[PDB]
Amino acid sequence: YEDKINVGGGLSGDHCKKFGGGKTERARKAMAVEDIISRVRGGSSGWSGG
Amino acid sequence: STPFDNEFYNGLCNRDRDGNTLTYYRRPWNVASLIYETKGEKNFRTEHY
Repeated sequence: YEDKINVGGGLSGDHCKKFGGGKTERARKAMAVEDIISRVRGGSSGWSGG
Repeated sequence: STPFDNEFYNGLCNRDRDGNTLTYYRRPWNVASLIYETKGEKNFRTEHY
């Protein structure tokens, strides 16, 4: 403002923020157990055993 | 090995008429009986993780 005495003044501020976050987690587990046992009382020592 | 005599026999021969081929074996008096069971088998297994 000025009146004919002058007084001067001026201000201008600017602020800005930019935040970011990201997370990723992946798990994969597999377990398999297979057992096959055959008891044969056929009567063959070697050939029956095979 | 054997801790006792396994050849001596008491009296009348006890026949052991069995086996793959045609042959006659003896069974000693020290042994009660000797069978010829020709059993045979196998086993298998698998594990994974």
